Amino acid sequence: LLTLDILKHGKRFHATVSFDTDTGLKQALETVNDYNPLMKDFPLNDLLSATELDKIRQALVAIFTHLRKIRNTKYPIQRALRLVEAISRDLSSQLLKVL
Amino acid sequence: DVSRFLRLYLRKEGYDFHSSSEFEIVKAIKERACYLSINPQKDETLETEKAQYYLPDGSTIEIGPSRFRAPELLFRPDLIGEESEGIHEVLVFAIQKSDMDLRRTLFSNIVLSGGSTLFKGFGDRLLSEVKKLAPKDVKIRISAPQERLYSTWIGGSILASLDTFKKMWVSKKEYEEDGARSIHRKTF
Amino acid sequence: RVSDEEKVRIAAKFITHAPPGEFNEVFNDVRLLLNNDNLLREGAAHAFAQYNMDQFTPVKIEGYEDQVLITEHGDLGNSRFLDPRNKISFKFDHLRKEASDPQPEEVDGSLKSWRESCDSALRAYVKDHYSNGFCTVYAKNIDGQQTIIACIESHQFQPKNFWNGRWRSEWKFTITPPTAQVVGVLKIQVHYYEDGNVQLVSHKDVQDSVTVSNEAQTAKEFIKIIEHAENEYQTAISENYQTMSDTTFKALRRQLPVTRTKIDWNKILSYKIGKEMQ
Amino acid sequence: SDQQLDCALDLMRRLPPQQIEKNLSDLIDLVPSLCEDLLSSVDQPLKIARDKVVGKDYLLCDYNRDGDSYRSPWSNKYDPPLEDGAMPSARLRKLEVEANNAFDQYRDLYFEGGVSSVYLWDLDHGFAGVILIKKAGDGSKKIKGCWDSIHVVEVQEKSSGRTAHYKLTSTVMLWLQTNKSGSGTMNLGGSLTRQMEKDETVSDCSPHIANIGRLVEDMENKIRSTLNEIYFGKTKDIVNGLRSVQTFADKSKQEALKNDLVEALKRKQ
Repeated sequence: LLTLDILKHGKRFHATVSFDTDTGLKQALETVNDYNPLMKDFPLNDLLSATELDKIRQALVAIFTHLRKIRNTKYPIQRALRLVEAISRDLSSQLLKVL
Repeated sequence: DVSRFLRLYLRKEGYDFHSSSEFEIVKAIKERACYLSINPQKDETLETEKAQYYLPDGSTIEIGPSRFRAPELLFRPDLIGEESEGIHEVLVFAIQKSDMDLRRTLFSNIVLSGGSTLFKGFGDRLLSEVKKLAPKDVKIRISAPQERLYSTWIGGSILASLDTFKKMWVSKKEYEEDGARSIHRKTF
Repeated sequence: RVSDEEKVRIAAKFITHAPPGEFNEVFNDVRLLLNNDNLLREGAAHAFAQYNMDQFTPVKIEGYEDQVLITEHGDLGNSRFLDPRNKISFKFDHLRKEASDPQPEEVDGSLKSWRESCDSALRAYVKDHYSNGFCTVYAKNIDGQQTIIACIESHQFQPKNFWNGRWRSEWKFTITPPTAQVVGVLKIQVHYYEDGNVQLVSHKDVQDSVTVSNEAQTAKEFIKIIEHAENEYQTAISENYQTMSDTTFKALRRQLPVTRTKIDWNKILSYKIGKEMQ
Repeated sequence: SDQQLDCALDLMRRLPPQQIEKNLSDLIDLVPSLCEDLLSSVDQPLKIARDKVVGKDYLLCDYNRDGDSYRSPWSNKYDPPLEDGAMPSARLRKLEVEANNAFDQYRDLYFEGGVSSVYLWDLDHGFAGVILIKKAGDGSKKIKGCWDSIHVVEVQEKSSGRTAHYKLTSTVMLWLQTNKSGSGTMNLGGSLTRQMEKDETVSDCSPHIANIGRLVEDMENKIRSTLNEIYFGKTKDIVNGLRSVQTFADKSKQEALKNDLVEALKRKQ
């Protein structure tokens, strides 16, 4: 901020305004904050140590009900579809060792 | 060119200055010993006080009539022998070759810039000339800021210091892509 | 749902604004629309009477080949306008556009001398400046005042060329003998619709006076005031059309901007012109 | 009742362009079952709305008529308060706000005032918009004019490569009056409509909106021009052809020599 004050006090507005506008940190942080509660406390561990299919039943329903908060956070289409296939990837891995 | 014509008049006075590094002395004389007569002819029909001038060498030059007729060239390029126009005619033609709905606004806002607008009695003579060419009872207004030498530079400092200048320039990449046509395209 | 009595005001509104030479078409588009010929029969019949009494309708007189005009200032009820020329009464079907009963009108005698006098002078005037003009002069002792209501009408109904136009002109030659304040109106309605639609509607409230000196003198002098105002008015109208690209339209929309150049859309969209800076 | 509709459109065609709104309401009051069948091809003036949150103006037509509300492009809100309207694409919302900006510049350059609006909507391989411009005459001045413009534009963008197919349909509903002493009162109605389509190449320097701007500019120049000369000169010709200023029998002399030269020109054939 002291360097920014140097450039502001020296009437050079370029680097000062670009320090917040040219840097995409502001929009990156706001999208991060939009996805911030969605990424904290994710029940993937419910899927990790689940060897019994009943644990997997309740686990699958639990993870998707926690994922239900993407209605308010603008989730993308293709991102959600690759997400679903990733969920099925770990489902398949768990079932492979289960068999 | 006013300095060049002044050099010719100095030769006609008797004082010769023809060296390339002496033409600069002629410029110095133009910058500190010339003025603009209000009446262009009434003052020519009189003998002035003929003030002196000290050269860098230490000599002395009495100028005489070669000090007001020298910047007279700007208002009459007949002295240099040319069919061009004076400054006043450049203003009046620039205003009259525009939309008739803006003439009064343009006559109420004239800005001078450039170092040649620093002669004594320049603005006053310009007002007289424009009044002779503008239509009757139209407020003529000539401004003359104190930074006529620095007008274009200060304007550049204001223009380039804006955030829109990023979109107003021509990038190097763009110049390498299109070429000079990109400059003529985005010339404004 | 709309009642039936309002349809009379509707049809009256559509007939009283019908352009000249296009009355029949308004009638077809109102006959095939209002669906009740009885409602528009009475209401539109009164509207027809208005539309044909006000616009100086050209009515043909089969007996003397004159083609007189029906002016509002002369009637005896059942389309019984009193033809001043030839002193004949007549009935007239506003729709058929054919007169009826050329009974020799036993006029009471109001200003018949002035009628044919100023009529004659106006016949000369019409034959001078009007191509397809028609004159008609109503002589009447209106409310204890002798007056001449000279009327002028010219029109061109060319539907193949998609245009019309009806120069209408009235001149109340108020025969107030010491000061004939000849105040009348010259209303004009011109329609043109080739690949578009354009309507010219104008009128000049002419006001002039002269003492009724004599009859022939004020007849041709009435023509003097008429030729003055009409040449003046037509010429002035033409020059209003002349000074319209730069004044009237510039009040609405300029031809070119004040910078006298086109729009560099690339410039405006690419960056802000400096409008943020003042 | 289809012939009834044809005669109704012809009645509006011949209707006086001074009371378009009132008489259109009257014609709808005849057969109200044919009401919103006529409000698609009967040209009438515009309606000025008022964006409360922004402090601007925005015109009203069917394209902004979302449900029964109007999408204020200065705020992208609906008035009446319908929170269920058809919002445009966010992409098109940005394209629309810059469209409104560019046409405010356009309007200010030619009209020197007035109200404007540019709405937008989709297409499978492109998009389409409308451009409303309403310039009323200078209320202080005596010239009571009312310029009205509607520009239906449909951008039929091609596959790729950024070349498009810009279809445009315009309409100008003029209005004029002068209370000049030489003319008394000279009312002057009028209306036009044209179509034009060009395939200007799209680029980073030539976006779609710029192509549309050039088309709207050229179109209005042609309409204003075309009007002024063709139609208004035609009306001047009609008034001059009705009554002539020169006395007859003088015109017989000039037309006499005119027919003499007619014989002279068609004499040396």
